Amino acid sequence: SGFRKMAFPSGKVEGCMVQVTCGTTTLNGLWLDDVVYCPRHVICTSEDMLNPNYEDLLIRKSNHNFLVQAGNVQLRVIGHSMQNCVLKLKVDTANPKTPKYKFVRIQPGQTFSVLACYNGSPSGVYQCAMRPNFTIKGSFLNGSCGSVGFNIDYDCVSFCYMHHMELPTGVHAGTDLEGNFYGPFVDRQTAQAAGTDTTITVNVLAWLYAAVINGDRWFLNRFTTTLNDFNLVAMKYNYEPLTQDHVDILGPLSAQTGIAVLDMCASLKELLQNGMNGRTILGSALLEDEFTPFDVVRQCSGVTFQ
Amino acid sequence: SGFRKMAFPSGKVEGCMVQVTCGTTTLNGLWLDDVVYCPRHVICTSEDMLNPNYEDLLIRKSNHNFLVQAGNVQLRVIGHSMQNCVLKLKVDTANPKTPKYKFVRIQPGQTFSVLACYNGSPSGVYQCAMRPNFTIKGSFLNGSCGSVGFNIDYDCVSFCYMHHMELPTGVHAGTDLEGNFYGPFVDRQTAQAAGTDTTITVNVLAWLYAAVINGDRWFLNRFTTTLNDFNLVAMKYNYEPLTQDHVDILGPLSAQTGIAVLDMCASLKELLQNGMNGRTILGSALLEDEFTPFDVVRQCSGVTFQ
Ligand SMILES: [Cl-]
Repeated sequence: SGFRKMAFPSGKVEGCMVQVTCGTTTLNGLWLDDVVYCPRHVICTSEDMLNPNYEDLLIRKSNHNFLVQAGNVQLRVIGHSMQNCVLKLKVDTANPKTPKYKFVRIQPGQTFSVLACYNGSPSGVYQCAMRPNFTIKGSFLNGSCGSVGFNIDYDCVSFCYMHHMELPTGVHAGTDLEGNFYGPFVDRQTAQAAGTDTTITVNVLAWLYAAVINGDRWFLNRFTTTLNDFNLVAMKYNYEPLTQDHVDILGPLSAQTGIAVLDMCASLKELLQNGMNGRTILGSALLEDEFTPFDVVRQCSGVTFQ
Repeated sequence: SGFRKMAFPSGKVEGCMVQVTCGTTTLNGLWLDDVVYCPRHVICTSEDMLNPNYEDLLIRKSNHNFLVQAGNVQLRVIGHSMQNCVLKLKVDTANPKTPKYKFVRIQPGQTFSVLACYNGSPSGVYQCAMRPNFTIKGSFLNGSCGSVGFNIDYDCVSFCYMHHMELPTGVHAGTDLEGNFYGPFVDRQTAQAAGTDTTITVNVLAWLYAAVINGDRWFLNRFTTTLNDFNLVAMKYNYEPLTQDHVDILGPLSAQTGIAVLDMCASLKELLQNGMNGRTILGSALLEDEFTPFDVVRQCSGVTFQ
């Protein structure tokens, strides 16, 4: 029993984390096959970051200007190339501890595990969510840049995120592994507006099914609701609108608990309108939106990776 | 910036997790040097668990009755021995991926990372705390037993906990690596009483310093308090009594934020007496007691392991 916020195991990602230094600037990079990926702002000074021209800045650098060190071994750089906002540094040796892997661009609402790294060595791991406004609420100090977010299926590491920058608001932003930003953000140090955030409705529901499965059931109501009615309430509490695809995805959980989705939607609406009234759910006094329906399922059936 | 509930990296522990099977019963074991550690209830049937005599049950088994498989490779067992509630199975091969390590018996209040495993392969990792009544609030399904909790300092893995059983109350219990239970619990399937729990005062304070460090400051008050006065309030809200050792441990945080401990104790007392009043702190509507003062420090200075 029990319900925790769990991350994937970090073994396979740990053996790919290298330290990249170019001039003074040092940040983390990801060594797969014979290539190293890092944020392209490793060629900038603190001053450059105000308004960089990345083309012109790169024209100055040569292969020997990029130092890459894995533990104690030093890689030698043979080529270098710029794809969107990441740099791809070709090296002479292929990584012996390279796992099977893909690169994937996720959607808002999806969750993933972040391995937090300073100077190419690992600090810690945590689970988190791509918000609806494409930010994330991390824990990232100076030097953290180039830490990666990933998922594990079976034995295949799916890299979804690379950390680039902190916003003035205290929140985080970044790219996929081909160098494209999630959201409107750019790698210039200027004031940038994240839109209004919303709560991820489909995930709050997933978490309610987890509470029932674990024995916490006080929020269950006699009443019931329709989709369109439920969505009118949601909207005024800045919740994400619920579609049929979302109901469909909640099916397995509705079956094993025998509580129809719309009956759960009615339970939620009351919580929105009356608050929790000083009770708790899975030990939280707020409504948690950072487990997907696949997360809850996996946590409850105990899937395992290898 | 940011503050997450973070676990240590799991790489080094993952390469020690084996599957132990004895008769029908399969559970997880830990392969270091030439020895495998597992829960001694791997020699029990579901029926035995009601009132087992572990001596007599073991006298029946021989080396060849214990099957140990790491991935695809099979170990051969040369000896077997029972120390308190764990079994030590001597094998012919030493583990090539054995990290430097110790075994440590922690104290209530300490935190640690759990690697959750079914059938010798890893599922996920999370941070948690030894409660004052020596239980823990995990996420553990059937088959989980023999999962380990650990800390990492520098490059040295310190194993502190092995999972044995779930209590009827929905909470978890277990042993150190020499086989001694934390708390009053025994490995018999019977009803067992955990005492009254308390909130870990020193840790709530640590977490308040983390909120100030991150910019959340509304709970700061003009007032102030004494130790003895603060402890009279605490007690009636079932908080752990604060000693001078606890103040001493909070020193570094008091310095860098320039808020004296007793001033923080006064802030807390008001929260106890007036609630949070529908505000949040680091995004929580409750008072969090699962970061130590060493945790917060480490998270805020970005220490790293290697
Ligand atoms: Cl909460």
